[PDB]
Amino acid sequence: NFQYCIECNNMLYPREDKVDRVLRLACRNCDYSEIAATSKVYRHELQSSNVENTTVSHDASTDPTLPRSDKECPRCHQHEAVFYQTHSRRGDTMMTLIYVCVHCGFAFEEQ
Amino acid sequence: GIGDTIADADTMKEVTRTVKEARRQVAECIQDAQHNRLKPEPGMTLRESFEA
Amino acid sequence: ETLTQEDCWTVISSFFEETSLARQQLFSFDEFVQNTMQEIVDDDSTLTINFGQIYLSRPTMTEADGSTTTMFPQEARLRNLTYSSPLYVDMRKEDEEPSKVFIGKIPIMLRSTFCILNGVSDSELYDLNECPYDQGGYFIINGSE
Amino acid sequence: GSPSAPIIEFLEEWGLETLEDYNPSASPNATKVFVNGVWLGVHRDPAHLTETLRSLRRRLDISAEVSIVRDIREKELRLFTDAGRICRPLFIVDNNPNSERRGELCIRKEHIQQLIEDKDRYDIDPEQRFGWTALVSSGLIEYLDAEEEETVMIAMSPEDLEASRQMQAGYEVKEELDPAQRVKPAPNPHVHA
Amino acid sequence: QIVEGKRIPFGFKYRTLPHFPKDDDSPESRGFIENSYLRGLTPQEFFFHAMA
Amino acid sequence: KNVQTQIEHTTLSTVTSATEIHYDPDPQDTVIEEDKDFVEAFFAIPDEEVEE
Amino acid sequence: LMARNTENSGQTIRATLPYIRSDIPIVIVFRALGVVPDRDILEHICYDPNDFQMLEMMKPCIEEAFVIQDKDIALDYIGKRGSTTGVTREKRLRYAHDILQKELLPHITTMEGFETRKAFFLGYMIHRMLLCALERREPDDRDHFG
Ligand SMILES: [Zn+2]
Ligand SMILES: [Zn+2]
Repeated sequence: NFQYCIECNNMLYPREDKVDRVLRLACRNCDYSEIAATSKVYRHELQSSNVENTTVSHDASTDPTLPRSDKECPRCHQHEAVFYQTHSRRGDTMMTLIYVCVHCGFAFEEQ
Repeated sequence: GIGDTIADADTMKEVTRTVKEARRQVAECIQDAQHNRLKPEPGMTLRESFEA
Repeated sequence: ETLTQEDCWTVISSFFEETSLARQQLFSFDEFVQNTMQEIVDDDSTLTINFGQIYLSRPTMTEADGSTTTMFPQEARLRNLTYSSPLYVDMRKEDEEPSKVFIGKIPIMLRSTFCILNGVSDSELYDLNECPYDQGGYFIINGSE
Repeated sequence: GSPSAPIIEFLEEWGLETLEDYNPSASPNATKVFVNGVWLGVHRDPAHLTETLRSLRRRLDISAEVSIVRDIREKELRLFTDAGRICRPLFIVDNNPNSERRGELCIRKEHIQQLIEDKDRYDIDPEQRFGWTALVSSGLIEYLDAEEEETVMIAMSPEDLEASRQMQAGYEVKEELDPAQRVKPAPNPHVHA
Repeated sequence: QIVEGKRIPFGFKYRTLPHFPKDDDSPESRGFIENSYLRGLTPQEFFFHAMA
Repeated sequence: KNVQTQIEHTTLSTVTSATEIHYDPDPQDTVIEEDKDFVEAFFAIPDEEVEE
Repeated sequence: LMARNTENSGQTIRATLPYIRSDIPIVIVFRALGVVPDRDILEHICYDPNDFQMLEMMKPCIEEAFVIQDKDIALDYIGKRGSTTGVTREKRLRYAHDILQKELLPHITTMEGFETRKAFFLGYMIHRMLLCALERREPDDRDHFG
């Protein structure tokens, strides 16, 4: 991945190794030059999410203003579990409504 | 007067019945569209075609 | 142990026993006064002349061929009189002691922490031609609310 | 409005709550802390930090005009105090749990009868017929800001609270006895306390 | 009752009002009375009506 | 439907995820990142003008 | 923020910093507090991982500081009050420092030795922005009141 680099932590510009024929990153500040990490370079993406695990409801159990389930806390163990959805501006991000136990925090999904 | 505004007692039981009997018609929507079984279309969207 | 509704009122009646209506108005001025203002004059009390604390003075009147008698509204008002009191800020020039000089006049808000009434009992509000229902909130500048 | 000084005294000092840097990699996150928008501090377990603040308003050790926020979706803990806020005196619940099983009501009939002992007043000193002017000094009613609402969950009528408490263990509803009235939303969607 | 072509809008937060959970896409809350100007209206309702 | 889908903008709306830039020296470079690759090799094997 | 002209360039973000004068790319101001070196600047905004998406948008942002490039020039590109004055450098530098202590985020602290505090806020500000263009939340509501 495109990072900085030791010495003078700074941006890293791309640079091919013609002769050799391999990846190689570098910076415009100093001279440092490290090998590549993958053929990939830049990606577009028109948008298809941006949450995956939205780490991590680690503050849902203490959210007096939230709903709760009843028993069935996959793994861990115990009853009572807070849930909730996402809904961001546009969609249609269906409603991957998730959950979290009060005595744990296992983001146990569900259909 | 008011009397002209107060529906029959018997026939008012049947009012409150067809109202609370349309809760069940939302229950089967608030929870059935959490299992992605709407669906939507047209005009969109999916959240809106639910509101609809 | 259960709690009934007729009780809630018996609670919120207490709120209006002390807090009363217009309480804050009326209070956002009861704090001016002393208050935060003596520090704002100190933010720019410089001049190649320094400004000190300011003596708090009750609303009075001074006039020609007359004398120094404090105001007693609303027996004022109709004299189209503005209802203010004088400011007195200790100025520094050096002779140890300050100077207690007058700096314009500031219009007071009826029924305040520093008003002519504040802690006056109903039976004594009448004597003054007032009305136990007035809740302050207003100024009587130039004779009109 | 209340002074913005003695407020940080109860924050930098407690606790621990460290200022300065503390950023590269670790801390965040590790949530942060604004006050009047003035983000001086990082602080870790917000847990202990909040409950203990809120109990400062219930004893009045601090001005009762102070709001508190716990945005568990954006992190942060905004703490306003500057004048211009709006309030709205509510009742509370305080659920630990600890006393009285789980809930519930934070006032007792006792309290009320005591209130009435002052309507018959005056007739004493200060002291001072604790008539509301103290009902906050005793952590009974909290004034809520407009932005404080977001993080709170108020009830409408005690009846609703009683019904929810009975459900927490399964208790008949009795909806075939009520007569022409404001048909409430029964029973109570989730919401445990 | 309505408003700009969408039952009582949310905000603040993800809720119609502070007497409700979150994601309460139910009528028992979002603008929607069950009684008439006879019983008639309930607090949690009275407001919804006034703002429509 | 012949026409329904015979008069629409279309263009690059099916991609929307998307465009990636990979640097590959020799005309026979890849990696992945998935499967493919095989298809590319088959296209080169048919050396019908590769050199050109 | 800007994000138009598919020809110019790659969606780049700026600032104003009242009460004068124009637009001033972001990196320019971090480099005017105590954080000139790159990487560290992004640490105040986002936190890898990362999440390059939210960061990427920086590319065009940094490029705007590809000339800064230290502390001298930074304060330099600030000569525009105004009503025709200066002459030129030294003076300009002085004005820049004054601004950083009264104009640049006037609350917090107006002392002298507290430029490391205003270094994060900007990162915090622009943290929010990124959350919206990437479509990660929703634009705050001016309805409040609240
Ligand atoms: Zn370098
Ligand atoms: Zn569990």
